[PDB]
Amino acid sequence: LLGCKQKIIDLLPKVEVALSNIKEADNTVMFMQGKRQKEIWHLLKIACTQ
Amino acid sequence: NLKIVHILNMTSAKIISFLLPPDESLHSLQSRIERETGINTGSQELLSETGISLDPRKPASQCVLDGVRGCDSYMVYLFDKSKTVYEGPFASRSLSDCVNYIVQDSKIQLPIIQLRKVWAEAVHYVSGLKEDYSRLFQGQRAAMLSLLRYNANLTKMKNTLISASQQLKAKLEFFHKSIQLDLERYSEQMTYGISSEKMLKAWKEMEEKAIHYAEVGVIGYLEDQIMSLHAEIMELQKSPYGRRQGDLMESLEQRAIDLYKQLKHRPSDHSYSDSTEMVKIIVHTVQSQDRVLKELFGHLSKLLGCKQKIIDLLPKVEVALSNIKEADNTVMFMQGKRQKEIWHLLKIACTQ
Amino acid sequence: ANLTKMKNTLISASQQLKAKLEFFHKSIQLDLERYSEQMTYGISSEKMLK
Amino acid sequence: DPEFGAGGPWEMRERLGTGGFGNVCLYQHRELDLKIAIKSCRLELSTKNRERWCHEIQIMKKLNHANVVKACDVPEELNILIHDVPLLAMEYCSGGDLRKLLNKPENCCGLKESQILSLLSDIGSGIRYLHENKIIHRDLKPENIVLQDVGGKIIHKIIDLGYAKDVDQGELCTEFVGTLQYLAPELFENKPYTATVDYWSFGTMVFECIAGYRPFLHHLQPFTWHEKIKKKDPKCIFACEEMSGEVRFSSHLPQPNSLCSLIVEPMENWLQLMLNWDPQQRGGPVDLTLKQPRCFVLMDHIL
Ligand SMILES: O=S(=O)(O)O[C@@H]1[C@@H](O)[C@H](OS(=O)(=O)O)[C@@H](CO[C@H]2O[C@H](CO[C@H]3O[C@H](CO)[C@@H](O)[C@H](OS(=O)(=O)O)[C@H]3OS(=O)(=O)O)[C@@H](O)[C@H](O)[C@H]2O)O[C@@H]1O
Ligand SMILES: O=S(=O)(O)O[C@@H]1[C@@H](O)[C@H](OS(=O)(=O)O)[C@@H](CO[C@H]2O[C@H](CO[C@H]3O[C@H](CO)[C@@H](O)[C@H](OS(=O)(=O)O)[C@H]3OS(=O)(=O)O)[C@@H](O)[C@H](O)[C@H]2O)O[C@@H]1O
Ligand SMILES: NC(=O)c1cc(-c2ccccc2)cc(-c2ccc(S(N)(=O)=O)cc2)c1N
Repeated sequence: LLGCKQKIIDLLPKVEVALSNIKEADNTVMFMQGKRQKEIWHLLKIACTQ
Repeated sequence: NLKIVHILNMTSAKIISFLLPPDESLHSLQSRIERETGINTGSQELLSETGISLDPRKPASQCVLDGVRGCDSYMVYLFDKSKTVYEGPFASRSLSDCVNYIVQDSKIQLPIIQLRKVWAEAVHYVSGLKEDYSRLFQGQRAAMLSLLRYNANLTKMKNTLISASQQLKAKLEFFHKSIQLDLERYSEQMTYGISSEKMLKAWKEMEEKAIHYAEVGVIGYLEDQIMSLHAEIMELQKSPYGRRQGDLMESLEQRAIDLYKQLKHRPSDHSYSDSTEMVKIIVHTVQSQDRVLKELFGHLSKLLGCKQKIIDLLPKVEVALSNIKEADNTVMFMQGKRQKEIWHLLKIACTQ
Repeated sequence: ANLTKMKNTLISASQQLKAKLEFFHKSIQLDLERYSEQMTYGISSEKMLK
Repeated sequence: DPEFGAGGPWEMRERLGTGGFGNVCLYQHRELDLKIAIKSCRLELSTKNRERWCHEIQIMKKLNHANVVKACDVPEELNILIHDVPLLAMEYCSGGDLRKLLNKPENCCGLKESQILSLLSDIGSGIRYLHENKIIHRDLKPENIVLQDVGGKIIHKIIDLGYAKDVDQGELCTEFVGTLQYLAPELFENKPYTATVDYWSFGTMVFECIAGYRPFLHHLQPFTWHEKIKKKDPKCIFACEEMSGEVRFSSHLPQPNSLCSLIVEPMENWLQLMLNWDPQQRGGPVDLTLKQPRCFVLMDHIL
């Protein structure tokens, strides 16, 4: 019983690892919407001034 | 070299047997059962000791036992779908005029030469009800497994239902910040870069579409309802089955045995005269029987009832899945009406 | 319970990642096809090619 | 366990003797003071047997002779027992059956004169009454004669006719019976029986109520208890087995008894006409003066 605790507390930090890693991409890919959309508008006035 | 599959009706405590041929199918047998049960061929859910349901796949050769012996063992338990609760259509065996004297006359001096039978049969009847109770009890145990399996089956989709919705909400977010992301880049160029009017509403719709969606939260009517039932089922597992008091009856059995034992091993016979004592074990077993008997059905009514409750929510699961996957697909291909519509509206000056 | 409570939110958080990756993989290459068919009609950028 | 489950007005105490699967039961009213017993129907009586039960209750209500089993109207608790079948209410008697008084050690060797004759004037009258309604009860065995302390004296009463024969709708009721021992040798051949079959049953008991045992071979299965007395000498009313297993016959009344030195002369002769193997010959002398045979003649001449 006393041994299982440290086993849970040992995996406890590994959890923040998954969360942080999953949220890392969850944030990157999220703001990647601009590099996939906004980059189209920035590359739109190429002839909007001819 | 025969089959003869014993079938226990958990609605009338009947044990109808069917000598199935090496060709007939279960669908060909279910009909036969209907002729001696009255249960709709479609409402005939027979569960085996393993608790497993029927088996439309295999034919009628799914009851041939060849491990312990192959007779009076692998008996299936017939369960009715329509009947939510089981009243008392069940019946039992009589004691015949042979044992009636022992119960009606009670204290009577009958020749042992005859007692060796009236007592014997009496003891067999006593243990009969007992061993007969076990058969009925097992039905509940089997039905329990079916319910336990349905609960798991229902929940297995829940974990995938909420998981499927998490995709919807995750996409809606990656859509709501992409649909309006164009509106801001548009309002600042309605005179500089490009500006139309036909797509002014075309795009304005996509945003409102994802709004009426959102089924990730609609799972509430399900989540807190599947668990209220989930825990309920395991909570009902706490209550006493039926064999809990079956032992009390088994005690009565040993009693009768002791009497029949003191009927032969007793100091000489062929002249003995008595029977009032047997009355004891006789009456007691009867009372105990009918008590835990209908009592078992009670603790079963709940178990049998939870199944339909799970099967009733079963279809509601597909509804959520289909609805969540509906938007999951629409919004998915909406990427073109949000991206491809930019390239189609790009060569406006690429040819000036 | 504490450890598991994060598991339910860990797998739930990941489900968002996979859900976004899909709504990203069909959006990133969705531009590649609309681009390859206009590298000589509309505008052919080379700096954003990579 | 007659089921019922109808609240709980009345309430049965104990069951009774013969009858069938859960026959009559001592039904007492927890509220009132009536303890009249009613018969409970067996399991699923056959369709053909159904008419047999409804038949008994029929003729039973016809019997109003308070000297035998009476058929009182069924109480508020009618309904139907196992399957479609009514019930059979009747007067109760705590005096127990006749076998009780017979097994009494005090009368280990023949009851006392009082009780003896008190049975003839009783059973003899009732057995006659049944004959006045074309109702013949051959299964007139001791375990079918209830007793009651009506007032102060013991009142013997015949009971249960689920076996007796009649003439109206419902010829007979059942062929064989159970552990036969007190019945004319008529039904032992299933041949054309008569109405005197009852005289034998009554006679045999009367003898036992004086000696304390069967008129022939006691405790001897009727199987061989017949062939041994198949012929049974004329007017014979006794035949035991000597210490040497031998067999002895006699038309006299064994000893010790309880009858006076006067009642013996008629008692013996009476038993003689009541214990004659030949059916249509038992009490043949039917004096047209009293409409009854020499059987009931001597009886009335005694009492
Ligand atoms: O032979 S006697 O009549 O002299 O005594 C009987 C006993 O042989 C018999 O078995 S035992 O007690 O010797 O083991 C008992 C019990 O038989 C009855 O069993 C149930 C009813 O349960 C009775 O006993 C339990 C305890 O085991 C009590 O809790 C019950 O009380 S209560 O819960 O009903 O309030 C008690 O019920 S009772 O008071 O009505 O007797 C039923 O099957 C029948 O009632 C009997 O078979 O009975 C005699 O003592
Ligand atoms: O086998 S024995 O001879 O030892 O005892 C016999 C009893 O078993 C039997 O009773 S029973 O098994 O049929 O129920 C009787 C039958 O009754 C006969 O005697 C009563 C009078 O009984 C009186 O005496 C007894 C024994 O002392 C008491 O128990 C009675 O009191 S009580 O139990 O009724 O409350 C008592 O009755 S009395 O108070 O009214 O006097 C007669 O009335 C019957 O007519 C007899 O058949 O036979 C043996 O005694
Ligand atoms: N109505 C009754 O009072 C009555 C009815 C019956 C009876 C009725 C129908 C069928 C068989 C028996 C038997 C006895 C009896 C039978 C045997 C005994 S006993 N305890 O064995 O001596 C006591 C009475 C009845 N008293």
